[PDB]
Amino acid sequence: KPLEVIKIEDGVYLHTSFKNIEGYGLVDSNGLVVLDNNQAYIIDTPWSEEDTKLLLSWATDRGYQVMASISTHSHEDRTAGIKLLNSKSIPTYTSELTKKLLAREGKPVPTHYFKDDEFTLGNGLIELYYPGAGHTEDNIVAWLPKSKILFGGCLVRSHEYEGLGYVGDASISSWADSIKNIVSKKYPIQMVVPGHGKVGSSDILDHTIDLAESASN
Amino acid sequence: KPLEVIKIEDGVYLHTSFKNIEGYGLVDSNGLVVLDNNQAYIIDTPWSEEDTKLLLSWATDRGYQVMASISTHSHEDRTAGIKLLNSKSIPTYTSELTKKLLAREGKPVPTHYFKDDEFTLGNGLIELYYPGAGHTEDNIVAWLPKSKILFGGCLVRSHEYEGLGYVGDASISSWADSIKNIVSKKYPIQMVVPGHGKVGSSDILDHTIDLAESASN
Ligand SMILES: [Ca+2]
Ligand SMILES: [Zn+2]
Ligand SMILES: [Zn+2]
Repeated sequence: KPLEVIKIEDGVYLHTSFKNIEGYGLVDSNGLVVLDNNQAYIIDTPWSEEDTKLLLSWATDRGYQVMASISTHSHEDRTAGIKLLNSKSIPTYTSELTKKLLAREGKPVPTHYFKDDEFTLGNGLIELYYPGAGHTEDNIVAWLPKSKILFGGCLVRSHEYEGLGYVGDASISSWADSIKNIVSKKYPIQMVVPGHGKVGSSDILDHTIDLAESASN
Repeated sequence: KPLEVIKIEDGVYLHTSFKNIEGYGLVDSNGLVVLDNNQAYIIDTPWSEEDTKLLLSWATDRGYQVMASISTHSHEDRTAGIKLLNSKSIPTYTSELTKKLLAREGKPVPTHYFKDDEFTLGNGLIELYYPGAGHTEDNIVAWLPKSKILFGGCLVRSHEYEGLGYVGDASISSWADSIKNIVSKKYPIQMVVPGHGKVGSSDILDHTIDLAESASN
């Protein structure tokens, strides 16, 4: 089931990738395309090279110039399209840690990376922040000042999950602290976009804190 | 986690393998190892070829001889190990339809197949039967009389669930009538094994019928 792209705010589109996993069923994966006039920025690649191809087609069929992607942590559902973007000379970004994690796992690396706990993509359009470990040791979040959207990636859990998801790379006892660090930014959050599941409100943060503290206990 | 095998009756061992990551996390999937003396029959392979190897190694380290496997539908959670067993000259069985389906999606095929709605494996150790399309167009069930244990695969759910999993390759249209047949066999059921989740009892079945209206309505 191929890639779906839908407008969720002015200049912000939710892109959703799917798999049919035999034995489980339908799973989805979210990222964003953020536009700045005709420039397009990808927050997380679709889950596969093929769906990453469809996302670029989506952009070029609309005449958008894809300027860069940013991936929120090293897992395959965040980075599967980095290699294809690299072959198209489209700058790809992760944090330094995510990049070095990919490199260690023998995966394609972004051509660019950022060193501090905060960075910007699109010259202020996208604010990135590392709040601490949770879902992974390297997970970062993206704040969109204009649309008032926090892309939480997998550090956040949508309202239809009651588990933290895959925790083999997780720091469960760190996670709730890391969400509080996001809370401390006092972002005027209108919408939180999780890496999987439905978009919700700032409520998603509290729901994630509950999940983490309960798992940590 | 790697493979888990645990005795659930005399000469029967529930084997559980685990598929990872997703937005969901760990999911289990069950098959059985059935022993007649030192002769072992596998009902459903593990979910990867790596976990299949371990199930075999598990078998061989105990000086059991693996006689055959049977997969209960074409799905990878039922059939992923078929490639491996073939390479060990261990007979692999499915229904004739399941083999053609496997062939049809270009997947490894069993070396053996039965053609009618029923077939028995291992001098009465296992009876197989095709009750109709449900979970998939091709799913079958297996029954053990000595250990009084039913393996239902994904044609049945697990009380710990109220859903059904993927229903696109399915026929909820057919499902309900694909499962008013198993109780009529009048197996003395001590134990019922779904393809996913906790081992249950003969309370496990009826369940699946009302779940198959939920989507048929
Ligand atoms: Ca990237
Ligand atoms: Zn992840
Ligand atoms: Zn199935």
